[PDB]
Amino acid sequence: KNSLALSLTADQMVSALLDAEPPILYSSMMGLLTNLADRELVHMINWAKRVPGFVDLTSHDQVHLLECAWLEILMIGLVWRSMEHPGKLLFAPNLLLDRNQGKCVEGMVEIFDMLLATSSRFRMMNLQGEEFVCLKSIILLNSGVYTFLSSTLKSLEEKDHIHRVLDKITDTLIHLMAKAGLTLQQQHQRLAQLLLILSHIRHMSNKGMEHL
Amino acid sequence: SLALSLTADQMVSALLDAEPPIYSSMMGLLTNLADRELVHMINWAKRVPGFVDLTSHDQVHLLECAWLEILMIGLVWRSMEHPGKLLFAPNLLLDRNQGKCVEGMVEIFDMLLATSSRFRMMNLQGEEFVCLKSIILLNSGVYTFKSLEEKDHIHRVLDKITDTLIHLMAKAGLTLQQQHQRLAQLLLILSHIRHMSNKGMEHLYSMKNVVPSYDLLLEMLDA
Ligand SMILES: COc1ccc(N(CC(F)(F)F)S(=O)(=O)[C@@H]2C[C@@H]3O[C@H]2C(c2ccc(OCc4ccccc4)cc2)=C3c2ccc(O)cc2)cc1
Ligand SMILES: COc1ccc(N(CC(F)(F)F)S(=O)(=O)[C@@H]2C[C@@H]3O[C@H]2C(c2ccc(OCc4ccccc4)cc2)=C3c2ccc(O)cc2)cc1
Repeated sequence: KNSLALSLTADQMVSALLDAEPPILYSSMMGLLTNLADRELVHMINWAKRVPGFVDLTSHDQVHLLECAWLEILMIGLVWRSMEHPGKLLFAPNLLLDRNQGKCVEGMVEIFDMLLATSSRFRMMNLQGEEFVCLKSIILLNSGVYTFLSSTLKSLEEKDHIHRVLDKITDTLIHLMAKAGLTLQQQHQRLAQLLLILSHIRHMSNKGMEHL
Repeated sequence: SLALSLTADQMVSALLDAEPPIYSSMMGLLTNLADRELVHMINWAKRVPGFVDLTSHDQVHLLECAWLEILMIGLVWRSMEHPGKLLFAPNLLLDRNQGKCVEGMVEIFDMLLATSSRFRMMNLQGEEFVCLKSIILLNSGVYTFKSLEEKDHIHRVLDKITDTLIHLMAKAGLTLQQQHQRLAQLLLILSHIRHMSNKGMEHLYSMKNVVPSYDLLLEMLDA
């Protein structure tokens, strides 16, 4: 590579991610969600092109990452919006839903409870917006990386590049924590807690697809 | 909890001590093996610091959520020194093409193999492996369960495993930047393990074939 992305400071990485953030959009229940998600996806495509390192990949690889990540990204967005609304999911400012409404749809209450659990966890952790954008990028680059067909040298160099950008996001995350005054022990602990939640996000996403 | 008061070196030794033993129609063979492994897993889980401190409901929930990921990461670890092959048992080493005998298995096999090479490329150590495996047990179920105090305890043990992981890396001579990076790479692979597990279940359902139930998990816990 000649990647401008690998040369960014932590502060530059955050600013670029903050700049790239989509707006909050306004809203059958499946109909409402589908309408919303559809409109969100257009923003997501455009947002992904602005995640440092993403455009350095081939189109096949960009699309693979997006195909693998799109629901988790929708989901983490939802969770972040819902944080200051305990017991409720803020799909849109004009569409705030409690658990019991998840019931109207087959299999959805389970996914809703999971979404709510993730929201409280973030809430208990006092997740910051700067952390959130970092996590969302991680999901984009990480979710798909392990399932490109891994022969062609090209395909091999794409994975290394992704692993490097991710190490940059890790560093970025650590820097925010350091700047926020957290000790080293606290820094490594919070980093672990954050990344471990991504595994629950993956699960929610898979369960969702299975229900579908 | 005596469990939360362990040093990093004590945590590793205790995890190393607790490690289950490694021997094997193909679905029959694998099911037979996995079933026998599960009994050992229950035993091993009781020895993961913090696990017994939980109620039976919570222990069973964690196991129900984790059992396949744990079987899978064990398989991956065994297979590391056998590139292109999965070592289900010392008498049952399988290549990609044999995954094909079962509908939908070759996909999961390719994923399993990918994970194995990644570990191989990262030079994953046994001390790291046991830490990751414990993380999977405590983490996979925690988000989907008194019940409030159970989660804090689990979060505390997990912070201990994080610390333990960092300590091994420090002792191995890695810089701070390198430490935080390797920790992240390891934990990010857990997300792929979760996915493999879910995909597996999905394919299993798509192909009856009985799976371990909550009930079955609770029977064994009680024995
Ligand atoms: C399409 O894939 C789907 C895969 C899973 C599902 N689920 C519902 C269930 F199936 F599990 F019940 S779920 O996992 O619970 C998922 C959680 C939540 O409910 C789902 C739903 C949703 C619905 C339709 C959709 O259509 C997207 C789309 C775009 C373009 C064309 C057509 C459709 C995308 C998401 C939510 C959501 C919407 C916007 C957000 O910002 C965040 C969350 C639905 C379709
Ligand atoms: C049972 O759930 C299943 C969920 C997934 C599947 N797959 C096959 C496919 F369907 F995807 F093709 S897979 O993802 O490729 C999975 C990878 C690997 O091949 C499968 C198999 C296995 C088979 C039967 C079983 O029964 C467990 C059991 C125990 C006691 C009572 C009832 C059941 C558990 C695991 C492997 C394995 C076995 C022992 C290890 O130490 C490590 C890995 C099969 C059943």
